[PDB]
Amino acid sequence: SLHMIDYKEIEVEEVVGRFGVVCKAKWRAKDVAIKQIESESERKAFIVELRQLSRVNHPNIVKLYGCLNPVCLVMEYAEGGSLYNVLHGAEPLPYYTAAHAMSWCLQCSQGVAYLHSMQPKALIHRDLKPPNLLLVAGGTVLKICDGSAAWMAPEVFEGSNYSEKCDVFSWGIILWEVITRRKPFDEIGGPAFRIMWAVHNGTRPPLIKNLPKPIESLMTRCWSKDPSQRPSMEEIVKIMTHLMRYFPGADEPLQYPCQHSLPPGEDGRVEPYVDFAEFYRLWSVDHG
Ligand SMILES: */C=C/C(=O)Nc1ccccc1Oc1nc(Nc2ccc(N3CCN(C)CC3)cc2)ncc1Cl
Repeated sequence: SLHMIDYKEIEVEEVVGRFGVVCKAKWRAKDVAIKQIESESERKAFIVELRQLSRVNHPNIVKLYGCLNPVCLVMEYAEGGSLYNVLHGAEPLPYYTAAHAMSWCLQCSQGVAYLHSMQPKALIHRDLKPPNLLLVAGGTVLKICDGSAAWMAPEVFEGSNYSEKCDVFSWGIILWEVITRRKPFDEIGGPAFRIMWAVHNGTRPPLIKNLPKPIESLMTRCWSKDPSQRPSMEEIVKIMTHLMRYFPGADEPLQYPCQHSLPPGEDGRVEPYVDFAEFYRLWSVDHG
């Protein structure tokens, strides 16, 4: 169910970054992101990617508009950049709230669950990380697309036959990342294998001061060593959906500046970046 575009319609603008190269473009009075081919050697790689980018259609997944000469791909241009850039990119960094953090994660679990539910075979993302999570609509709508050791389940680089529960591990790490606005395992550093060794040994990001026990529970379950003890994405979506009742305001665009500074990890427990005062407030009104 694809679409063809005269490569003469594509108004190739400038490059944006990088498999292949990605260039901002225009096409039918809209902004568009195109993914050129780098050499003949990548002909086959582009193929498998387009077999699944047609099957897939979901709000929280990058839309493929539709062309092939030279091998190209026509996708929607997320003006907001990567979530990684929002969290840790070049200053000025935008200010965001606890509701933004939860909405981003909710929207991500929604997109992954659609892939896990794909027929006939469940499509596994295998590389869930903020660099691959793009933002649109003032940074309020997250969308998925295609040094990952920080977000990698310990059974993946273990070579074991893995499943879709490795994305659940990634999601868990991402939830800790938007709440703390910290790069996971930035203290370890070194080459990737030094993080792989740490996570494989059981190391996890530190716990968050004054984190709601429901959120702490879900986060830790998602990054259990035993994949079968991690919840399904369907379960994550459900839980995140019902928690949003206590996180209003995910619709407000990111527009306010932020001079963000990072306290060191004093005593194995880190301070969150977002504020949960409004959550404990709304929660007590329903309970007590
Ligand atoms: C979809 C997976 C993926 O890898 N996306 C992606 C990552 C990095 C670069 C390009 C990519 O592609 C797309 N990019 C966009 N939109 C976009 C806008 C701006 C930026 N910049 C601006 C600032 N610099 C410093 C860094 C990032 C990146 C991306 N939209 C769609 C797609 Cl497919």
